[PDB]
Amino acid sequence: EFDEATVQDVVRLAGGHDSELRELTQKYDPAMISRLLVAEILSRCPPPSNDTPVLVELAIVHGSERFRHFLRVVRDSPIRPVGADEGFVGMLVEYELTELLRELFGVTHERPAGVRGTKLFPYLDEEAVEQIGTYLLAAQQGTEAVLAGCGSRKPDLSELSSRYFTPKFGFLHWFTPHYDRHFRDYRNQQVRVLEIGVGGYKHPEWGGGSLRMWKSFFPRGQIYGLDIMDKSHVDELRIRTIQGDQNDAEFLDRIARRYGPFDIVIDDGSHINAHVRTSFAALFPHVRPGGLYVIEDMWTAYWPGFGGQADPQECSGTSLGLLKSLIDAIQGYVDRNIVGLHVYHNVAFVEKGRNDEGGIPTW
Amino acid sequence: EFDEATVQDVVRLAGGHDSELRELTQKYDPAMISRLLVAEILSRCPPPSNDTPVLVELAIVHGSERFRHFLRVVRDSPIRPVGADEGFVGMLVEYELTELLRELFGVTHERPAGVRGTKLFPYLTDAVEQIGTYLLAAQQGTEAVLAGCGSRKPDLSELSSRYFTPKFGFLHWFTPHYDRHFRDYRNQQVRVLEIGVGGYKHPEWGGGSLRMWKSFFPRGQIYGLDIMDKSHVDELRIRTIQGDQNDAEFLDRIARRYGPFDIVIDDGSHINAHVRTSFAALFPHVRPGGLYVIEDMWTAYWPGFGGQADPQECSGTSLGLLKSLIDAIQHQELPSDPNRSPGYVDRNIVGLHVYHNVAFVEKGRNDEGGIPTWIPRDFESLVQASS
Amino acid sequence: TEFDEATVQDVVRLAGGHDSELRELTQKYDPAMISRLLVAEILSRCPPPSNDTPVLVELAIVHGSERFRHFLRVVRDSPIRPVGADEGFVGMLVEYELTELLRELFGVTHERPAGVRGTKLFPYLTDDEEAVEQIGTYLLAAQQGTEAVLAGCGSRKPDLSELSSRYFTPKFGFLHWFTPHYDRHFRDYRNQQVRVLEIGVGGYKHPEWGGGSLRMWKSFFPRGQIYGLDIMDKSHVDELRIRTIQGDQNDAEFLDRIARRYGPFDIVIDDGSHINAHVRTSFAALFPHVRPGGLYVIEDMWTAYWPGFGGQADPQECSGTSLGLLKSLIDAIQHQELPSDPNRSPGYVDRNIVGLHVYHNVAFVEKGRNDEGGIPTWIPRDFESLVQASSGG
Amino acid sequence: EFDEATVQDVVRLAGGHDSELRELTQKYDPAMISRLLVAEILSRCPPPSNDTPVLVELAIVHGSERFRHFLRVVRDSPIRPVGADEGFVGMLVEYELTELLRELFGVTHERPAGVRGTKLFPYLTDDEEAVEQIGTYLLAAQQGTEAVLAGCGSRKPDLSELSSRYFFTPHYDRHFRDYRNQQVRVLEIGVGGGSLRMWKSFFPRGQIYGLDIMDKSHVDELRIRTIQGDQNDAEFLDRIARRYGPFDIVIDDGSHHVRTSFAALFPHVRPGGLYVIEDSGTSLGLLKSLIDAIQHQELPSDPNRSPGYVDRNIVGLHVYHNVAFVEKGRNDEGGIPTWIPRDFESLVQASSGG
Ligand SMILES: Nc1ncnc2c1ncn2[C@@H]1O[C@H](CSCC[C@H](N)C(=O)O)[C@@H](O)[C@H]1O
Ligand SMILES: Nc1ncnc2c1ncn2[C@@H]1O[C@H](CSCC[C@H](N)C(=O)O)[C@@H](O)[C@H]1O
Ligand SMILES: Nc1ncnc2c1ncn2[C@@H]1O[C@H](CSCC[C@H](N)C(=O)O)[C@@H](O)[C@H]1O
Ligand SMILES: [Mg+2]
Ligand SMILES: [Mg+2]
Ligand SMILES: [Mg+2]
Repeated sequence: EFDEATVQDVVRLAGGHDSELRELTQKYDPAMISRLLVAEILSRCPPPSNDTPVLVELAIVHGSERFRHFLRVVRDSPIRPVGADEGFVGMLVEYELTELLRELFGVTHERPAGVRGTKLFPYLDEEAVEQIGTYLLAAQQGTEAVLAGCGSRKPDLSELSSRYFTPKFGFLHWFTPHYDRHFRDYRNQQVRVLEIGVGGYKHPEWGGGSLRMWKSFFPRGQIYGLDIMDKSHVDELRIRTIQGDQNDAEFLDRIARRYGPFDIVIDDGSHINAHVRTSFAALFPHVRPGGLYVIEDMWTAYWPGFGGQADPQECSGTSLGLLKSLIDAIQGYVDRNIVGLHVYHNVAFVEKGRNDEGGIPTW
Repeated sequence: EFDEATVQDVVRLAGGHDSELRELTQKYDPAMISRLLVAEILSRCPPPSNDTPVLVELAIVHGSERFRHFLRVVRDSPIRPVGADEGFVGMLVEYELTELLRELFGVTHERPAGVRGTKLFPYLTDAVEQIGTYLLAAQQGTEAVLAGCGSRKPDLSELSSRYFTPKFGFLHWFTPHYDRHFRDYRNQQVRVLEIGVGGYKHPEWGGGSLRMWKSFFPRGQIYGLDIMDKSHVDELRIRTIQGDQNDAEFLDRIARRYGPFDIVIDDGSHINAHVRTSFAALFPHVRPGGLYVIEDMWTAYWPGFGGQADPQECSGTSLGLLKSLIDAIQHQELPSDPNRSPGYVDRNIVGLHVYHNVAFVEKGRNDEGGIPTWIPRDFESLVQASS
Repeated sequence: TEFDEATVQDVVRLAGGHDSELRELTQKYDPAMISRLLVAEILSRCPPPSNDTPVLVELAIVHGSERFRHFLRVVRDSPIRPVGADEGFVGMLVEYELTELLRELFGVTHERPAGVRGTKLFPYLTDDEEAVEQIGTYLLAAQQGTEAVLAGCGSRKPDLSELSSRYFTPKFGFLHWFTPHYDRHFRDYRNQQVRVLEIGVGGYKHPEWGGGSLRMWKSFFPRGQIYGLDIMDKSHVDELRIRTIQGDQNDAEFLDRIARRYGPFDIVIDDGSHINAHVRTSFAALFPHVRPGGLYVIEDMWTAYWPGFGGQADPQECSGTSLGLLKSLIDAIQHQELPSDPNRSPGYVDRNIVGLHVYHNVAFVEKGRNDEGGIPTWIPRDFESLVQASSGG
Repeated sequence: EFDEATVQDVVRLAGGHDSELRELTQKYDPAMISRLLVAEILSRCPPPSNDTPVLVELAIVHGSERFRHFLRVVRDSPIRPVGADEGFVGMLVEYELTELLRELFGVTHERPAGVRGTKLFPYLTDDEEAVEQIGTYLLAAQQGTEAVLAGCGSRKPDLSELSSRYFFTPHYDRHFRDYRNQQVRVLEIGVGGGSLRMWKSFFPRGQIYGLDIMDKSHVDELRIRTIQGDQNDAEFLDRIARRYGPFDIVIDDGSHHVRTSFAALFPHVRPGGLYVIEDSGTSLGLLKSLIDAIQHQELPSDPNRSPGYVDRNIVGLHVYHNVAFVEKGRNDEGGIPTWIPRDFESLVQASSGG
């Protein structure tokens, strides 16, 4: 329900100083921004762990206005807003709108206190005693889950991998600690991230796990997912899917001009060797200086059914032949703009930037 | 179970270089060390999220020996060892003994790969229906076990929920302050004393915060003091001690036995006199560069805890102590006096951090020197001297 | 001089954005003027050179078809300054895209070990008989000169203690040992477009001395604006990102005026008169103008023990001292734990302090919403009752 | 001057808790330890900036013992021990012996205060004659103390500054800095011994080894041992690696062989360590093959072929301009399972649910 350009503008202004936050809250309706922040919060919350269901009241305040959201918190259900009559309110959490903007989407130092207000058992007589023993722990656990969603603490990619049912870590692959190392320093930037391959293939429901992972990892980011199949059902706040073929260089240049430039591009697509090579040539020019191009699953370089060759020395048309040529380049556009190559099992990271430093007179 | 002196020695040696790791494995029976590491791993694992129970085989290798442990992993149950046949084995995880020691108890950089070997569905003969049933569960179960085989910093706020301790989420909001002050100690072989194990007179309750410090400090030894017997809490790297925090003689005995402490935390009776007695007796047993923490100063204002409703009538309160520490930090700035001489606390405090219901005191040599004589002692004279 | 304050701040704001903001910037402003602004910043940012032999480092700032060339004369004991192309031996050519230099100096960015610039050693050296002797003469000087210039072209965190000895301030080394505390408390703000107000510019009555600490904060906060308040005139200290203000720190109405004009502040430092009344007046007047999550800093609380600054020799008679203030802030932090009273109303400070850090001669006060809630009435208010209510039988 | 085995033991013990620090100081003469710590300090000190020559007295206390060292600190001159009457004492710095051990060689958090005592102008008496010196020795005593206290800790240095001081580096910093609190063993092949001093400075708890064909025993100092021999003799390389290793880091300068030293020395890099190749067509070929080594578990199964040592032991490769970093570790994650299809269309069908 939120305009993408608007969300991007809110995130841009949130990263600013007091004048930008003020500009933000005058440019847009506060009620609308509050709804946007709650939608963000609900996606950021970890899974609840309390057995007894509780409500956490989230009050967002701007000037004279008070926007109240009653959140149902119980294990095995995602946190959702419900009516005030639908359960026991264990906690009231109050935020100033601009403070919540800073905590969610700002460029901020860590703030261990003073970001909000809290009032325990806010509407609590007869049962006064009995109510404590039933909801005390559940309210502690419910509140912790909501407050976790109200900030920008760095999550654990390996855990997100299990949570969003993506195979980046835990069975087939062990990519996430490499992703963490290469990606974590970008987290306060308003990144644009493009992943080739949303997941689920031709099945009408599956896919998007890795997109949800990047959204969670990059609190200020916009995530784009390209897939040959329609993935419109995956789209949500800060996640856009695009339908098209990674093997169409012209089309890639087109979407890169509309949505770029990209801080990060990830290839987890078809895994056809020619596709990997086409996508790189087409998209590497659209990676920002200081940005990254990632290729997953180079294993197909050894398999003819993906356009590979079993003989590792026959690498001329494979993803590994590309990586090998990137080594030559480091020591054409690509040649002039690569400063680093990181290779791990089934994943490689390419660092973009002018390869122009340390020049000497050849004589 | 496992002898405390031995556990501490293992951790000491595991923090060294190759020669220390070799000394370790030659000094102790490899089989015993493996059981120790598995006990540690069991407490270290996060709660699993897989609905279908799986086994993760952990194989620990040393020389020609191979120690096999089968861990049952399922949501809502603690991870536990079982026999080989007591489930479907979704993953084989293999460690060299010395590598697992480094990963659990070592002083080590982050290692994103190469610390172990993995074999998915290790005993599956090619198997179809088994994929549908177990792939996701194997992935999630392995993820939980592997988290327990490393030293990744946990979230104290989350641990508070998990271990049922009031440090964060309802009554209190301490954990982010603890994180800031404590996280830089995590690669040290810390000794942590908390006064107040929890549960009071209840026969089973308590120890949540001790379990929390154990998780946070992968190389630490945790001690918990309580007036009530808390022997049921004791586990690897956690010892409870029965005694009275208001008994200075006893505190000194246990400090000599188990100290010196890098960290002391008072979360005890919250009687103002007790807080002051414990601080005076235990502050000398805090290491230089260490911390003394006082929780729940709220009782300063409450007579039923020895406090006073008037914040100015603070001479016997925990806040009165904290206020006096400010003067202690500044003590070298007092005008010259041949009669007066600085006390132990004066000479040994270099920082005070006060937050709502929690305060951190930095132990260290307070000997920077006061403002020299030649700097004028009135405003006007200072202005004319600096021009 | 040429660089309007609102312009500098706008440049810094846009530099912190993504590609669309960097493009917006270079379209909003003349690329040549921006390039001049960046060079002015770079000259202030460079460390002292160590090379004995003077070299030229050519900094070329490229934007589209335009190439803005600056020849920087670099030598030990002299401030790096622009000279003519022919006024030395060019040891190194350093080349930046305009938008890339903007990101590096004023942006919010991850560490980039490579790929931010191009360099060419001895760019104009002709293959001659003199060339061999010229390489012997200039090789070391070229690398040392380049190091000094490259350090000024980035936002790498400086050592605070080093900046103390460089700009001649007593924050560390002899009288005081403040810098490691300042580093601990200030380093997490370095990404932000901070506004920092320091009361007490330095130099006192002397018409030349002072500004040392202000230059220290400018260097430490790459994206910041620094304000210095002093009763005396300090107009000579003013430079890019540093403004001085003339006035009394003990005049509350004036403080509220300047805070409304230049605030709100992420950080306020009191290093002024050290008069006990002045510290108290300033805190009450300026604390409301510290941003939530910001810091109020008090230096030199040693004068609290001395009548000549309105202090008292007896530490117990602290009602009017800076130490008395710090003591009361502990109660302010704890105020929600007070027994309820209909007539008592929590004050502004009560509601807005969330932390206090006290070190020898320096204290840091954390501004934020103090509204965690006090211990509920239904928690027993005596130890024996607590034991009973917590033992479940 | 100081026995190598002893230095390593001191460093090992200093990295422990209280019981190790006490064991250290009861195992060795405190006077000797003090002299070792001073030697270390002098090598860690940055170049002084003060024009006026001043003395900094470093006093090291252990029980009844008090070891007093007067250090002349002047611009354009290295800091050295002198007598008390060889200048003006502008500052007395005092450390507990165990505290100095921790600060220099310990595994410790950053401690912004309370690690020492300091007394400015510790011997200046009277008032009328004192004013004269205060004006001339104030600025110098601040700059002189700064330089000494800088050498008294384990703060990370700037490799770029070190590279000029001892007559590219940002990549070294990236990959090396996480090792700094470990008692590392670093071997550099190809040795003036400027770069060995750089690594000594960068790794405060480290032992550095430099191999060269020339005799470079004049480069040897605390925590730096040079080794003479042939780097093309693979047996020799294996021999010295067993003797002095295993190595957390090996640095191989290929410009002045690389395949030979890599094959011989890679097995002696610790798991989780680094093999570094600086600079040339034979170097590049090796780097490219290391990609296949990383990916070796993805090869189609072959009974006649079995993975080599390198295949099983490389887990990462980082290539930059003129330098590459190879990560040693167990490469045993498992290849893609047989039951995953080996052509695109079959893969699409098998993971589309219907
Ligand atoms: N030629 C092509 N162009 C674009 N997408 C393609 C393609 N061929 C296959 N794909 C898509 O690439 C996806 C590979 S699976 C991606 C997995 C996902 N990144 C995750 O981690 O969960 C499939 O969904 C498939 O539909
Ligand atoms: N005089 C005394 N000496 C030691 N412990 C005491 C004491 N009086 C009370 N206690 C103990 O202090 C504890 C307070 S509750 C401690 C809670 C625990 N730290 C947690 O965070 O979960 C109770 O277990 C009580 O038995
Ligand atoms: N009432 C008042 N209001 C504002 N400034 C005052 C003042 N009384 C004194 N000052 C100024 O405060 C300064 C104290 S010295 C400041 C030192 C400087 N902050 C540094 O660290 O380098 C003097 O320059 C003096 O002119
Ligand atoms: Mg993949
Ligand atoms: Mg408590
Ligand atoms: Mg001062």
